[PDB]
Amino acid sequence: MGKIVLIVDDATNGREAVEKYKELKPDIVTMDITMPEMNGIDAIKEIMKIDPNAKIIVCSAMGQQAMVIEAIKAGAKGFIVNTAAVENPSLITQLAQTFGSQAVVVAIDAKRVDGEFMVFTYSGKKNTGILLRDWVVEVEKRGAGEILLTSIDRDGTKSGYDTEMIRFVRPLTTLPIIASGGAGKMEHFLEAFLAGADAAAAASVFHFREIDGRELKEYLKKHGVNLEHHHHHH
Repeated sequence: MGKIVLIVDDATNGREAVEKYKELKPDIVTMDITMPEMNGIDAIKEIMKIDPNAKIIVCSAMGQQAMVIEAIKAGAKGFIVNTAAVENPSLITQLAQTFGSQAVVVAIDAKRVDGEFMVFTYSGKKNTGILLRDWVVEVEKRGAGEILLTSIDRDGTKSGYDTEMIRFVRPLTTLPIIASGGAGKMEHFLEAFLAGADAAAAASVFHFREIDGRELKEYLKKHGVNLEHHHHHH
């Protein structure tokens, strides 16, 4: 509702992402480290210095346990899994028990196929056959901290978030839902929140100067949408 999430993939330099955090100033930042060449953990240190109270999330490659450890040392609070967690749900349960359920994020890239919601793995390239309904229920029971609802059909459209998928997922989970895909203008953000999303992620709209970060924050304020906190300005 009132949280902004920035997505920095391996294709963007860590220095660039840090500069964006200064101007935009989001609440949550997701950075990819599966390609060490980009100095992912180095950027994580930069985010902490600018705002040590930020929620940093790190995406690790399947099988890099020590990589997850380093990301935590950098000040990360949460870490993400996708195809690995789906193939072996036991990993999600173990991760919650060890570092706290709130630190494990289960990401699901989904599409509408055969008249039912179906999960896709491998960056949404290949269908698994697992139903979106059944997977979401399992993720909650496993102790997943949060769930990332990604719409592959809407990704890159920039014509509004997949409000259909958002509403459909909401009744099956009591976790925070991070909606990703379709974000092109301020109107799309407001729609996604009404659909029951807890936070909205956007990367393209910022890098290409499509939406103004500061004006976006003002928009949410005007509608009376904010988290339970105390405001003090002079």
